[PDB]
Amino acid sequence: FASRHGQKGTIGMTYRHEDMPFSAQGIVPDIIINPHAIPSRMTVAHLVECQLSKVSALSGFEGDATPFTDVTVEAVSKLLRSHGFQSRGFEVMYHGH
Amino acid sequence: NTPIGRDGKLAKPRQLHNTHWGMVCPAETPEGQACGLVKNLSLMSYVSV
Amino acid sequence: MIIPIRCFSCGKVIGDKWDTYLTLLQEDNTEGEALDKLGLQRYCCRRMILTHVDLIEKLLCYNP
Amino acid sequence: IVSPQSNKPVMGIVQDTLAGVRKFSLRDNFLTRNAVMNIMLWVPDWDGILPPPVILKPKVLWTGKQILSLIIPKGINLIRDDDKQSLSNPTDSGMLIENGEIIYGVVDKKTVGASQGGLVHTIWKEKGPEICKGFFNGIQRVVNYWLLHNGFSIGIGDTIADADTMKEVTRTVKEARRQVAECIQDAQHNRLKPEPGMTLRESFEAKVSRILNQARDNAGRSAEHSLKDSNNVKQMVAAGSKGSFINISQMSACVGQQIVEGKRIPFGFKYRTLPHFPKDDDSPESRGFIENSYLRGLTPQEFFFHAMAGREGLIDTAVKTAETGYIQRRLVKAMEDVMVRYDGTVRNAMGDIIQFAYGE
Amino acid sequence: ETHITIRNISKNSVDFVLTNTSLAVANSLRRVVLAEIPTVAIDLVEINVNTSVMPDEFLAHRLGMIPLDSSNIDEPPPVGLEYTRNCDCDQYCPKCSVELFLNAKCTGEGTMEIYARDLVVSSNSSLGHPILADPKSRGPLICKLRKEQEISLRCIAKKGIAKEHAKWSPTSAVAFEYDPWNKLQHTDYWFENDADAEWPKSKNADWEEPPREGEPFNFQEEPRRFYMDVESVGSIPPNEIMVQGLRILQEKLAVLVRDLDEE
Amino acid sequence: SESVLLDEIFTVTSVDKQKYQRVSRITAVSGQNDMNLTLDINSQIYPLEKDATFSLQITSNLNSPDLKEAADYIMYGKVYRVEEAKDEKVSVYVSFGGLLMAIEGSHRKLYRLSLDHVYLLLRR
Amino acid sequence: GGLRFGEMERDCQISHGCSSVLRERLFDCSDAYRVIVCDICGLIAIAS
Amino acid sequence: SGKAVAKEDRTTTPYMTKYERARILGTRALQISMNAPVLVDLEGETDPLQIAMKELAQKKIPLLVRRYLPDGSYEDWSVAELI
Amino acid sequence: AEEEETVMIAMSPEDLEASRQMQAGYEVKEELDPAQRVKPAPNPHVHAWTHCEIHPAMILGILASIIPFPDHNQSPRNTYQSAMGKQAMGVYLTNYQ
Repeated sequence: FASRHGQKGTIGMTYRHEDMPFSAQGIVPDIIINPHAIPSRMTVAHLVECQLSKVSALSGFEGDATPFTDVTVEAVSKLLRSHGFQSRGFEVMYHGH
Repeated sequence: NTPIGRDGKLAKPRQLHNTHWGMVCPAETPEGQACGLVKNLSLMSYVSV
Repeated sequence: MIIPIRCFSCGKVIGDKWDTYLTLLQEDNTEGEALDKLGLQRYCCRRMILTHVDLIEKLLCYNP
Repeated sequence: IVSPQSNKPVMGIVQDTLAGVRKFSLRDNFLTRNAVMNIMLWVPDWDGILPPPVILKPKVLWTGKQILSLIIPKGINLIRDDDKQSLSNPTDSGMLIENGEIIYGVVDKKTVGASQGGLVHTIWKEKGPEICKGFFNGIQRVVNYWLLHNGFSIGIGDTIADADTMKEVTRTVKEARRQVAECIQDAQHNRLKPEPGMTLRESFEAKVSRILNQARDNAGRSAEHSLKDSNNVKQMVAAGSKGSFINISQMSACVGQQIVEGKRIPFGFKYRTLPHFPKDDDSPESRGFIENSYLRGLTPQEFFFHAMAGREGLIDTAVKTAETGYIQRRLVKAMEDVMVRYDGTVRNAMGDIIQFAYGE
Repeated sequence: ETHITIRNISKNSVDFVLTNTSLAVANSLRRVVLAEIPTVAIDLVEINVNTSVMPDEFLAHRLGMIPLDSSNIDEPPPVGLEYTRNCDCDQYCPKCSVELFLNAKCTGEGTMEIYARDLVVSSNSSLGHPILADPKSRGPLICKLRKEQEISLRCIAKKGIAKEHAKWSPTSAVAFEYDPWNKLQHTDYWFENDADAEWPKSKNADWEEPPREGEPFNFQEEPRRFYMDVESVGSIPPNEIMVQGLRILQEKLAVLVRDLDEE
Repeated sequence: SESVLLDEIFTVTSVDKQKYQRVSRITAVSGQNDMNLTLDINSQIYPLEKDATFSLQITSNLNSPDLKEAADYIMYGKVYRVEEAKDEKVSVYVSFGGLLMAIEGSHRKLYRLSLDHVYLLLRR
Repeated sequence: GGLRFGEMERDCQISHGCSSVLRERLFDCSDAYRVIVCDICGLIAIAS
Repeated sequence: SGKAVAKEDRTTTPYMTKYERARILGTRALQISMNAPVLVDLEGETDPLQIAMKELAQKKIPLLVRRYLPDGSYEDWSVAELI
Repeated sequence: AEEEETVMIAMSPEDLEASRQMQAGYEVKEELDPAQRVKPAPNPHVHAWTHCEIHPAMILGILASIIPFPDHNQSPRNTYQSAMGKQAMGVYLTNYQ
């Protein structure tokens, strides 16, 4: 599997629902990639997309991702706590074990 | 394509030329071998009948 | 093809919650926000009815 | 685990188990008596004896170094002595182990990666593979287990430099425009000058790619020097696990200027970089050179410049994929011949001797 | 003493609060409820004719997840069937597996829309009957048809736990949050410019302290008070799940004792 | 075998508290200006402020009861490295797996040197 | 089958020094073939 | 054109080589695997090689090594001799 | 392609408006903009333009125009996804059946 940013990935394991970090809302990740596939492959778009996808949370406003627009990180962030979450994507997480 | 081909095969044309901007052809070629030998028509590209 | 039924992350049934969904975003002048009126507090699965493609009306018309 | 190519190790702790070591070899990380226990079930060859606690005060606590130094053999010494280091600590700086127990500084790539006098190197080589072979099993098992319940990750926030301290970034960038202004126009009055290596047009190109390159470092160096030490991606780097100073500066500060065959974005067509520019626009505001990072981030008139610089190391990676192989076979096909004869000498197929030692 | 302090309830979820208990037990209850809680679900279809658009393979997987009534379950013989694996009968028998039917045809020319309603159990008031999450509807959607596209399916349900396939757990998710401020600092919040300023207080945050001081922070303190919130699918009433949670969690501790005091 | 090795009062003049959550290195200075001491110590459980006063002890045992009860902070770590500079005098650097020690005073005290770990004891 | 044992590949046994692995993965695990040679003019015989 | 060398005036290294160990253990393996006279109290093994290794440790294994020199001469070494 | 040489295109209308205001001296207002694509301001000489580009986002592959936030990656990553995208999976034609 790979996203739309050239994060060629392969499945390594299949954890059942309990094991996975059920947190805290509390949902469970459908898949989870590793943080070392970021800084070196500089692919800050993968990030942005995820902060924005989220924001089609309590909105459903299909969030446009148009190549060159005024839309900024600092912009979407404000739109975040706007729904009660962290203006930066993050969240606290509870271990499955 | 880009016949050719059998006349290198080091750089030229492969490399991206300023000229491409527009009918770009952005960055969407095969991984290695035939890099930048294949290209795709932009969204606005119009070819001369 | 047709709603997934049962969201991908939780279990929250979504087979029931579409014949009724579509009858708001195009039939009640309420927002994408209107689904909130269907018990969709989590992300989560609620991106299920939302990110969905009705691929059967446009497939069903091939009659043998 | 140690090729003679370099008489240095070729495998070492890397990726998550490595990022983990740092974030756990810190003397900020204590272990609750609650486990400890749990994590003691990897070693995998356990004394059976539970390590004597380092803290007997109100709660009983174990330092992260303690239980780590457990999975290192008994009786290997190291005096790493990094840069600045004093009779003091002074601040977890350096590294030093004794009877198979650390006591000093912090574990990172510096020591559990294929380093020269590397810890991996040092038990190999005393006392041969295994418990040597177990070393990778212990740390790569203990730590993974620690990390499982320590959690670690990165989001955008880890990429967005301080708002105040970002004003000062954009200041030292636009403050290097003036340093080109005093070059684009001052070398139209023949007051360069040039030399050596030539030429005059080139020794101009030089005094710019120099200012643009150095001017960037300042923006990036400040962007990092203003990021909490505990900022994901910055710690992922300190560890060594993945990525580097130039990865952070490009993500949160600027990016350009990008190159190509040893010369900033080339002209052609005509006397101009592109059709959104005058002519003779020997300025960065056009010729390959971005001011923003993958956050704002890139501007059209820029986006392309970047993609076409990208497609160079994108074919230069298409070569090393084949050529590198061609040159390999050359050597082999002329050295298969040689080998060390039981006499203590290396000789040809035909017996024609090429060395009188085993390698001098 | 107490142990639980419920707030709101509904028909699909049960918000409440644990009191005098430990972290372990909390989680170990979260888990229990999400996995090993016997339920009915369909786990075998035989197709006769199907000229619809959903393939047979695609129906099985879909007809599966559709919830069914379970209620009591762990109370044989009737009003509850024991796993079809360890049954006193052979192969498959109604004494340990409930039969379901689906004979959908077409009498129209416009378009058909077959829901969970059209199925047919047997009349053994098990149950049994699926569910109708929808408000005065007919149940979760199954498949669409045009002209003559009748399908004929034989479905029989067995007994199973999430572990065996996510199909069974009658439980959506769970929403716990022990220590909502940051007493025990079981977490290092990422700043980015000012700590207690970026992270949102939680609705469940208004039930505690310890702001002010600088005590300094305690440590003899263990995590107690857990704000859970169980939500069911609609397969079996909203706990139910919880109630039946410990019943097969105590009995999981027992297994142990008995395998150590007998010998 | 009562082998006490420290019975002197110290005081705090500086505390960091340098981008570490827990742990904090403190400074002593007592007696005739020529004492000074410095160590890392969990600032989560047992914080210390200026003019903290109150002595400390070390030893290596073990059996006593009062000493065990007294104080509200106890540690345990080898010494490894005890050199001498600037008018004889001894300086000892003991490590408690990460958390580090430093003292500057001549023979008496000296019953130390021995590296056989230490057990540090703090009473307020 | 089968797989493929490149020139590249073989040059690596030689580095380690495995006469026997090498011989095994080229003259046994692929073409195990035996023939009978005349001692004067080394050629295929009328063997049975 | 061989020449043979004096079991009394041996030149080469008294120690057993990285490669030899590998060849000997390889050789006895096949031998024992071929039902052969095992020369040390059978510890209770199964693996025709893991057994040969039991032998090597006790230097109670037959086989000798002829080390051809460039000259064309050779030397014979006994497993019990080697190191 | 050969007609470009003799032409002078603009990037965004905003740039054209700024140039028109300068032709008579008009404030720039650079102390009001927030996190965004820092353009090259103001405008080097160039008294009047000739054409202006429709939108810089039509300068894209057919398969690369599907990638969130294209202008934001490291470039090399951009080249990917497109070539791999073709290897994606999904419905290719309403009438595959």
